[PDB]
Formats: sequence, C-alpha cells, structure tokens
Amino acid sequence: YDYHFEVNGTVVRHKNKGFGYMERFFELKESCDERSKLSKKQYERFNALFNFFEKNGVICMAKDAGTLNTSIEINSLAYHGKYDVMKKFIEEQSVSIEDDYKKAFFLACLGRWEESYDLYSNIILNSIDESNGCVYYLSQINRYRIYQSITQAVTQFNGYKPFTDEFLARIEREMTNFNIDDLFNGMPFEFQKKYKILEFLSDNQFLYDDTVKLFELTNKVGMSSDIVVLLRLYDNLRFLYENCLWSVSFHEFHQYIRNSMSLLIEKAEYERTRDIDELGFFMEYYDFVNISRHFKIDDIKNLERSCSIDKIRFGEQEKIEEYLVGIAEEITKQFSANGMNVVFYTQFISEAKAALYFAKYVKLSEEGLGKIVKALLFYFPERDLDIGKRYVWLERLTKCNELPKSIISIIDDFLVLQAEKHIDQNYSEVSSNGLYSRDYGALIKHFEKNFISKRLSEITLCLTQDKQKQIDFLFKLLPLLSTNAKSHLLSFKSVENINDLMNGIRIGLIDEFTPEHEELIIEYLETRKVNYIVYMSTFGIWYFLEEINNSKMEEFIGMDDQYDFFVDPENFDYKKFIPSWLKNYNDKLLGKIAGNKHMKHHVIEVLKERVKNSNDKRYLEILMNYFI
Amino acid sequence: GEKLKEVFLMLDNNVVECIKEITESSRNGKLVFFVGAGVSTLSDYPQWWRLVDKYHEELYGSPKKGNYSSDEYLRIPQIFYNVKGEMAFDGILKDFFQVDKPTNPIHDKILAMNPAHVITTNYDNLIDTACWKRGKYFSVISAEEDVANATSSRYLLKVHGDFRKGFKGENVVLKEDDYLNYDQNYPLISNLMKTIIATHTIVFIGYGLGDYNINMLLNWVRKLQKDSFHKPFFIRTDPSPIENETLIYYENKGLRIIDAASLIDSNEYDYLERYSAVMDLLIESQENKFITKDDEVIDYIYGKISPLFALQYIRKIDLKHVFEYDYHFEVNGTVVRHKNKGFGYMERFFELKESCDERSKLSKKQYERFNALFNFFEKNGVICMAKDAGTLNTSIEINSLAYHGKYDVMKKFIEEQSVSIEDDYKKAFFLACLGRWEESYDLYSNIILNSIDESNGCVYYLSQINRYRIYQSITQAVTQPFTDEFLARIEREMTNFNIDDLFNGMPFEFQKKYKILEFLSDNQFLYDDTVKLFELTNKVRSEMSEGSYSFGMSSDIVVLLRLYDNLRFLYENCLWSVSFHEFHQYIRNSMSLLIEKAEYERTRDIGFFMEYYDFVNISRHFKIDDIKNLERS
Amino acid sequence: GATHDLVYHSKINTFVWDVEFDIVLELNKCYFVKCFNPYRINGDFAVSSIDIFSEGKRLLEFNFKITKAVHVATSKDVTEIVLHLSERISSPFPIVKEVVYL
Repeated sequence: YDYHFEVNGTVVRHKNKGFGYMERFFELKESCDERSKLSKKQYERFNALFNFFEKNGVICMAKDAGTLNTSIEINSLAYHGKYDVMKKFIEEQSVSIEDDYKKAFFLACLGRWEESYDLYSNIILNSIDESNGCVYYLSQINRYRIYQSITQAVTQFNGYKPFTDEFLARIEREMTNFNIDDLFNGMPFEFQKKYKILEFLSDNQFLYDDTVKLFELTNKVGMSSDIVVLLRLYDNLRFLYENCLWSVSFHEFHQYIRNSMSLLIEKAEYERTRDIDELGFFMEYYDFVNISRHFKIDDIKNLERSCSIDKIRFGEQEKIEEYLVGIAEEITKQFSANGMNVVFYTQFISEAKAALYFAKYVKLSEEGLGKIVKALLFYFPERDLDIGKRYVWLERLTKCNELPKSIISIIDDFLVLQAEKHIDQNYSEVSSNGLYSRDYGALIKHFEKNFISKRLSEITLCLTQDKQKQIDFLFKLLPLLSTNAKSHLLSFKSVENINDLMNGIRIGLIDEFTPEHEELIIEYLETRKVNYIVYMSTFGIWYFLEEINNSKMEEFIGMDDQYDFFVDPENFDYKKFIPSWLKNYNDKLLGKIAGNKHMKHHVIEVLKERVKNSNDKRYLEILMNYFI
Repeated sequence: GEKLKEVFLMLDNNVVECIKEITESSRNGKLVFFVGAGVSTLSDYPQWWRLVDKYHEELYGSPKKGNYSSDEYLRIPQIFYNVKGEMAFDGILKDFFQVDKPTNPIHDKILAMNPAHVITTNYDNLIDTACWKRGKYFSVISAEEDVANATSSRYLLKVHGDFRKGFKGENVVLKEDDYLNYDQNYPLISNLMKTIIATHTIVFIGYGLGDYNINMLLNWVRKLQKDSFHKPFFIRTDPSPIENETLIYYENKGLRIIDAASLIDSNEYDYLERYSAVMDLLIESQENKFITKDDEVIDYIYGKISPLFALQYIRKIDLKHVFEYDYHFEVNGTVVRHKNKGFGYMERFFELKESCDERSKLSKKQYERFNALFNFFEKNGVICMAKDAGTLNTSIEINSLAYHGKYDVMKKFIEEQSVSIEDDYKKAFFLACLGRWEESYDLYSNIILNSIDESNGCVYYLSQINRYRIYQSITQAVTQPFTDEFLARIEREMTNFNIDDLFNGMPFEFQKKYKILEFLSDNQFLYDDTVKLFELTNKVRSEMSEGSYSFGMSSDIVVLLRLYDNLRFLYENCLWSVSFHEFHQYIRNSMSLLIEKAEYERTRDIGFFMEYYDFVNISRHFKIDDIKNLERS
Repeated sequence: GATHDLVYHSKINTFVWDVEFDIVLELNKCYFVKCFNPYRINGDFAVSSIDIFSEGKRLLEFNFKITKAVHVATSKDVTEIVLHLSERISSPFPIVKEVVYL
C-alpha cells in the first residue's frame, strides 16, 4: 500500500510515510553522474532492478510524461500457436528445471496431459531440496491444475477412452483430497513474504478486480477508460501466458476475456456512433488472436449482430496472414495421416472455426488464400463443419476478396472430388443448413460467369446409365459443362416432370424456359381451373419479372390472391393483401415490387401501418431501403 | 459398503461414542494422530527385527539360537556401533532403508480426517511425501533446529528423527543410547510433543500395548494432574482379540481402546483390511451414510442451521456454503442435488414437511427442532425441491426502516431505551444511516464491550466489522463535521486495523458455525453475481436480432432475484457496507444491464414491469446523470 | 403442453420447436429446417428455403396435410395446437424445427 502503480507504467505516490525511495531511484536512473557515485555491488543491484522495471515496463513517475507508449508483446510460443515449434522444443533434452517447467506447459497445451503431469511431478521431486521455491510452488499448483484438466477429460468425454485406466486410477488415487488453500501457508518463512503476492494462484476467482473495472466501462462513461481496461487485459494475458500458468484454459478466464472485448467493442460502437451531436478500437494481431481464441463462433456472430465490425479497421495483415496460414497448415498436418488427439482436437478446431469465421475482414494474399481455401475444403474434417457450413465460411471468405483463377480451380477440384464420392449410391450429402453443392456451383457462376468445367465434362462424357445419384450430382451442377456433355445428360432428361424440376428448381432449370415447358406451365394453370370449378406464387413471380410471355394467367385469377398480386396488380384489391408474404421475398423481387407505381402507393400504407402498430422493423428496414 | 453398514449396526455403545468424538474432533480441525510402525510396514517397510538380524549375523556370525527378547533389539546393534564402527553401521542403515515404497492406502484416510498435527514414530518418507501429494503442508520436524523453523502451524512431528539429512545413525533414534538420555538431546521436540499431546485429541493406531514410547507417555501423563488432559484413543489392530483385564488396565492409565479384532472377523496375517475396517468406519461417519432415521437427519440439519437462527437473512449462494458443496440451492427457492454421497436428508426433511403423519411420529424435542428449521427455511424462502413446482412465486419484501426511508420513524426508534444487544445493534445501524456517525460508533463499541462475555459471537463479530466500517466512513468524511477530539481518538485507536484474521481468531465454535460470514471481513465479495451479469451480457443478450418471442424463464429473473437477495442481505442484517462505492457500482450496473436487456428483448421485433422496490433502487443507487443516461439509451 | 419451448421467430414468421410430423404429401417422422439467406446467389425468388427431413432428405407433389405431430421427450400429441397455429399464420411451414439464420 505504497505508491500506486498505474496501467501505463507511471508511478504516483500514496500512503508512503518515509523517504521517497522510488523517487531517488528514478533520479538515479536518469542522470549518470549520481548513478556513478556508488559502490560496486549495489551498482550491480541497481542494474538488476533497472533491468527488472524496464522489463515489466515500469518507467519514471507522473512528473514527466508525453512519450507514454505501450507496445504489448507476449513472447511465448503457446500464444502464437506455433505448434510445430512447440513439439520441436519438447523433444530436446532439458538442462534446467525452468526448461522442464516450460516444456511441461507447452506439452500440456498440445493435448498431451499425461507426460506433462509426470514432468510436473519430476519438478516437484527435483526442486524441493533447492531454494527459491517459486518454481516448486508453481509446479505444484500447475500439477493440480492439470489434474483437474484430466478429471474434466473423464468428466465430459465419457459422456472413446483418451487415457488408460491405469493412469486415471493412479492420479485419482493420489490427488483426491487436494485442498490448495493452505499450500502457500505451509511454505517457509522466505516463501511467505517474498512471494506473498502469488497467493491468488492458490485460488481461481481472483478475476474480481478487472471484472468490476469492466463495469466502469459499463457505468455510463483524450484518454478514456478503454485504454485502462485494454492495457489491464493485456497485463492479464501476458501474466497467464508468460508465467506458463495452466489456469489460462479454465472457463473463468475465457469468460473474462470474452466479456472484456465484448464491452470494449460495444463501447467503441457506443463511441463513434455518438454522432447525434456534431459530425474506434483499431485491431492489431493480438486482438485478432484474442477474438479467434477466447470467443466462440456463436459469440462472434453475436458481435456481428450487435456491433458493426465492418467499420473496424485492421492492421498488421501479414502477421495475421501468418496465423491463418499456420492455422490452416496445422489443420493439414492434423489430417494428413493421423494424430487425432481428441483433447488438442477440440481446442484447435474451436480456434480454427472462429478464426476462419473472422477471416472475412482480413485482406488476404494470393498464396495465403490458396492454402486457407485448400485446407478448408479438402483437409478440414466433418462432424463439426459440414458441406453447407463450408459455403457459409467459404462464401464469407470468397466475397471480400476478388477471386483468383487458382481458387476457382481448387473449388472445381472439390466438385470433381464430390462427384468421385457420388460414385457410390449411398452418399448421403448431410447438411445442417440446407445449403448444398449446387451453391458451390453458383459461386463459380457468380465470380466467373463463363466457366466451362473440363474434367467434370470428362466425367459426364464417360457417364454411364447405372449410377443415378452420380448423374443427379452432375445434373444439379448443370451450367458448368461442355456442349457434348449437354447432349449427353440433356439426353438424360424427363420433361413430363412439371413440379419436381420446378418444386425447388432442384437442378437449376431457370437457365431456360424451353417453350413447351412454359406451355406446360400454362396448361398446368388450365388444370388448376379444371380442378377448381366446383409453390403457386412462384408461377406468379415468373410472370412478374417479364419471364413467361403468355398473359392469359388473368383468366386463372380467382383462386390465389398472391397470383393476382403478381399477374394483375392494378385490378387486385390492395386492402386484403396480407403483409406476411413479404418477409419471404428476395431483395431483387422486393426491389421490383418497389419498381412499380400502383404497388408502392398501397404497400407504403399497409407497411407503415404494420410498422406503426407495435415495433416491426423488418418492415421498417425494407421500408427504408427498398421502398425508399 | 453394506458389510460396514452391518458393522455400524453391530457396534457397542462406547465404540459408537468414540466414533462420535473422533468424528467431531475431526470436524473441529483438532485431531492429532499418533501413528506407528504397523501402519508403515504394510507399505512393505523393513522393520527393526530384520536389522537386529543383519547386525547380529554381521556381529557374532552364528544365526540366532532361539529368539530375541526386548533389550537385544537395542543391545546388539549398539554393540555393532561401539565396536565395528560408524560407517559400517550407517552403511547397513543406508542399505535397508533405501526403499522407494509406495504409500499404504490408510495413509490416504489418515490424511482424509482433516488432522491438526501428525505425530509419528517412523523413519521414512511416506506420510510427508503423501502430504506433498495431497496438497497439505505439515511441518516436517525431525531435528532441534527444525523446531525453530516452524514454517507453518500444522506439524508432522517425527519424534525419532528422519533420514532426510542423509542415512546417518547420528540423525535418528535407533540405539539404546538415545532412549537412555532422550530428555537431553531433543528437549524441544519433547516439549512440543507434550504440548501437542496436552492440547488435542490423540489417537494411537499402529502400536503394541506395551511399546516403550507408549510407556514413556503413560508415565508422563500419570505425572500430570487429573482433570486436565484429554484421554487419548488406542485403536488396536492385533491378530488376537484383546482380553478384558489389560483393556480395563489401559483404560485406567488414561487411554481409550477401540478394538478392531472384535468388530470384524479377520485372519491372522490380514492387517490391511482390519486397519481399513476401523478407518473406513471413521470416514463413512464423516460422510454420514450411517444416518438412517428421523432423529438422525433432523439433528444434522439443526447442527448447521441453529447457528443461523440468530441472523436475520442469509443468501442462497452462501447457504450452499453452509451445506458444504451439497445440494445446489437455486435462486427461486428450489433445491437440486449435487455431490451428496449419503442419505437424502433434505429429501426426508421435505417429505416430513409435506405429510403430517410422518411429522407426527417423532419425539418432542426434535419435533420442536423441526418446527424451528421449518420456520427458518420458510423465512428464507427455501421451499420443496425441484420434483414439484408450478406455484413458484417470489414476493420480495425488505422489512427494514432504512430501506423505505422512514426517517422520522428511525429517529423515534432511536430515542427509546434498549432492552437487548440486538436492539442496540439496529439502533446503531439506523443512527448511522441518518448522518449521525459518532454515537453509532460509540454504541458499536458498547456492543463490543458488552457481548464479549456472552456466547453466540455473531452479533459481536458483526459489531466489530461495522465499527471498522463506520470508522472508514468517518475517515472518508475527513478525506473529502466532527470535533477534533473524536477525530483524533478514533485515529489513535483504529489506525492499524487488519480485518483479514479477525474471523480466524474467533473461537472454535465461531470458526465453523458462522464460517459463511468470512466474506464480511472483505469487500470484493461481489465477484459472483457480477460475472452473472456478464451472462446477461454474453449474448443471450443475442435475442434482439432474430424475432424471438421466447415464452419462458430467462436469465433476467435469475439476476433480478439474486439482486434482491443481495439487497435483502445487506439491509436486513443491518450491514454498514451497503453504502460503500462497490455496492452502488454493482446495483448501478445490474439494473443498467437489466433495463438494457429488456430494451434488447421487446425490440426483437425484426419488458421488466417496475414495482416499488425498483423505483427505490433507481432513485437510490443511480445518480441523476445515470438516469439521464438510461433515458438517452 | 409444451409451451415452455415454443418460440415465435419472426424474421421469417416461424415457431422453432421440436415436433415430429407424419404427413401425406404417406410418410412418418418428418421434421423441418428453414434458412434465412436474403443474399442467396442464384438460388425462384425467396429468402426462406425449406429443407424437409425424413431421416435424410425426402428428395421431394405437395399437399402437406399433416396427420400426426408429437412433441419429442414429452409425449401426448400436440396436433390441435399445430392446427391452430397453422390456422393463424398464413405462410408456408408454420412449425419449423430449426432455423439457420444465414
């Protein structure tokens, strides 16, 4: 309870009754002449204390400032991913017990919990005799942390056996009464005052202080509180990762980082959008790593549905590119041959899903997007990310960047690969969205519009009439293949199917109105009249956008009011048009309803009425963007 | 499991009493085990007779004719030490005692009885390294200067020494030679042994009745006075059942024999199951699987809830810490089960609460205790468990005249004469609220001086805490009214206050019964519901961007009822720490995010109905600018 | 009586709630998911795209007169409420079991 130590490296005085000793320290630090007048041993001690306070960033007091810069730098290979360097660093021989300590933490990170437990126990057994019991004490703490980790691994994953039941019974035999609360208060007299500050490491809910500081960033507030909480955040991460603490992975910490950059991004949203009156948070590499690692996929989605992150600028794009190329490369090595360590799998897949979700806003390069898209489509596993959500992620990636030729070639390789997996007539094509491989075709038809498939054309040329699903997969992806191929599978056609090939145009038949089929539409409307006398809006929409040229659909008006609503807009009574009916139209179709004259005059009244009723803002956003 | 249940059904009366006193002394944190060789040799540790063998055949040649008597176990190696030499003696000790034997499983359960100290007569590294593995610290003492470095308050008293400082015969008591003049070489381990023995509950496990250590101790306690010492316990695990006469005799010298051969039916070389028979009979008594009938459940609740008959209102987060990591107590009054290994005692409590007929079949005194526990749990709102619900209603009601303003009634309540020290306590808090800090300080000091003699030290402890709180209040008042006589007097008397060990200086009764009040000696105990507010961040405040009229129960009612739990705690227990900035910070941000989430709830159309208590909270804990900020948000 | 799970997801006017349909459009064990892609490339002109399951895709014709709906993990068929919410909402597919929100 001496000098307050601030979050920028400045020191202010508080409750120090006595000589200003930090003040004489900094004055002796500034001028060299007073620094000279001293004996040898404590000049060396001054060099040591000097190296300490420059290493922790603690600089001269609040009397002199202006050059206050905080370049944060976590120098640890467990923060930057660096997993192949981590394994490489494991296999060498140790020379010290500190090397044993870092190797234990690294090996604990990449899904290997047993050998890190044993190496922890080796540090306990081989440092108890030697002084400075911090490495010892931290080893004990971390050994219990990894014990809780392993028992969490049999708490969840048995709800495959990751560890053998010899080890799982041994540690449960030896660690099942652990009461850490008096561990530090059993340490010697030296380790009860010198390292008395480490007493929160025998607990977990020590996160309370900066958590309440986040509530200042709630409590409804140059230099703001943002830089305070951000630098205290980086103080926390640099503590738990550079001191190699295993308690960084427990849920309270991810809770804290989660909510921390939640409220920082929400406050930058509440900062630049102050422009009622007159008319921030610049991302770096560490913000990208924190967003990818501590958030979840749904939470980044929640940030996108709360704060406009498209405004938020991004810097240091090359190191972020190294993190994404590294993360995709480690996906590639994760599923090249083997190595499916289920522990490391669950962690690394959560990070890789979140990072590839957040990689939309990043200005990637040529070969970077090459390795990322290749590892996303080919090597990236199922049962977490399926083939529809790879259009979510992939189309998310392949929209902000102008698509190079090689990327379309790789997606073509994916389509050929899916055709080669449609050679078995049991291929399910599972999808948790409803999006399928035809959308992959639509992607290539969006960014190239003139793409002729070559090897897929060769597959359709050697296509045999014994594999129906294979043909179907060649038949949904229809506008990609050559003309002789078109002769081949357009021979494989059934034209009497009115409303399969319609019902969802499942093959992409919107390429042509082959005129007997539009006369088929017409005679279908005759059959509607026939089974009247005593889905459908799509027909009407196909009249609305000047696509079918026959007009006698006005004869078939009288069964569906939406049919009248797209065929004869003038004579239809705009007083019983249900509004519902508009939350299910595309932007183009709503744009073309907005492009009329007698339509707009009434739907502004009904839509403004339903907006005016309680709070409907789909109708107000459509009303402010399409209809206005 | 069931076998030991039948063992508990077939115990003698004095045996059951001994299981009670060992168990409650384990619960007090005062239970010192004096263990021996028979515990350590089931880890296959080499006993002393093998060394009398090897030192013997390395002395005389000529292996033993008949058998050794008592003194030869000390005499023959002594011969070796005097004649053959130091290095040969220490070399043979170095050979036989260089073992890396694993631990006996009863070591796990000795260290699972929460011992205060562990006094041993062993020479190994089993109990201590087992204590390093089980995350406790016992002060491993094996020398004179090891006593001076008493690094903790939990002692592992190796009274004979240890081979930590090398395998040297100088370091341990093995020769005769050290049993002769033992009161001249280890005077301080002697004094500490007498100290720990006289001030605890001592349990003898691994010995023979007539072993020389026990003979020395019985000599010393028979030199002591007779009203003063606690009679220790002797757990006898021998192959032979003890006869009655030596039992009665060793009851008269001061020990209490719990036999193990008479409880089970075991073999001759079957030591381990007999040790584990008695030791599991103690552990399962802690874990209360021996609790079967009405008078056994209704007391174990009572023995933890009758302390809290004094306080006005207890939170439902801390009531989890009453029944230590048992049943989760939810914020609506429901109880779900978690980590309770043993009889469902709350379940029998609520079933006895529902039907009157089972409620009838009980003795008088604990039917009255059931009425008391019943009045408690209805007063704190704790109702029947999660099996039956639907009428879950939470009508919050802070019945305090410091919450509703009521200032003229407060002054009126001040000027009457007190009849109790509780009336003194409420008058002190009320008078503290309405700007009168000096007389409330003096009345606090009156409660400290006039309740220290009387039991149930909660009112005392809370008075101390609140006196320091009002001291911080007054020094805040001269930080940012009072005469400089008072302002120098309290600054004279309260300027070294370190509250962190105040509760850990309270008696043994006030260290477990009111152990849940330990956060009141701190301030940043607001952490939990603060992070729960961040659930109301973490985007179940997602519910705007997708239309969702989700009809059910959200996190809003959870955080709101936990908020009202907090306010009802700090105002009905008359705590002065309600006025410090962290609490206004918490209520501030709490209804900030509740109102912001109701804003993020009804505007999902791509709630939060105010009552009186919401109006009072908005007026009191917000500021003017913050209510303006809520209107502009 | 499963109103404690019934939502009214109203960007697309659905009722996301796990039932299991038995339809005649004759089938058994049908459940529905719906999309919300208003930026769908070349995929008709509608945002919502139903993806009817019959333990896998039906490969879809359509009269959808539901015969038997039953709520998962609490039984006693909820068919009257399914007809009532079918009567109120004039849209395709009132009871959808999941929503993607692209």
